[PDB]
Amino acid sequence: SVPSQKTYQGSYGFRLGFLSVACTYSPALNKLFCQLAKTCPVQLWVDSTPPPGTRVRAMAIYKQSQRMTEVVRRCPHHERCSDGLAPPQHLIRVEGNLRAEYLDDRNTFRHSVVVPYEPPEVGSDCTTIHYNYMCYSSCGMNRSPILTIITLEDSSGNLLGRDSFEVRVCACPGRDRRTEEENLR
Ligand SMILES: [Zn+2]
Repeated sequence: SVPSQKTYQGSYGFRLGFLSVACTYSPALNKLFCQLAKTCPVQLWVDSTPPPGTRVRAMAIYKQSQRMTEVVRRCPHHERCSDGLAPPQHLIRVEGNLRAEYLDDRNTFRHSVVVPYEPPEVGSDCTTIHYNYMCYSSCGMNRSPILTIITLEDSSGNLLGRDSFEVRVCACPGRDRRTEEENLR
């Protein structure tokens, strides 16, 4: 199957926000450009606070239809060359959270990383999660574009909200964003 990428704000009005260049986001392209393994601040915005027990899942899928059923995973080189938490095959890691769970779906084999949902930090109207992408889009992904899908879920895994963004993991994020944006224009 293929995970849904349908945007769904849900009952809590859930949606994402985003902040050399380590990571840069293009609203026009709904695309995040980032360097390998670097900190990617992704913001969780809600109109109402979900209850304790709410979880936040991040999963990558291929954007292109001809590769949608394939599991996005690290290339062999990058799986070999770690915090001891993220499985070496997982593309997406969470940085700075002592409660990240790395999961593999029993039937689809897809990877995901989940952390407990936490209300906004002081001085902020959103909750920020720091993600790291462990393989380049060019490796493997081999130039195929991917989407990161973030889902807000209850403790049993039921959907509460969904949002998503394209991601390109690359050596020069700032330059590649300009290139793709100028091309859009
Ligand atoms: Zn790689």
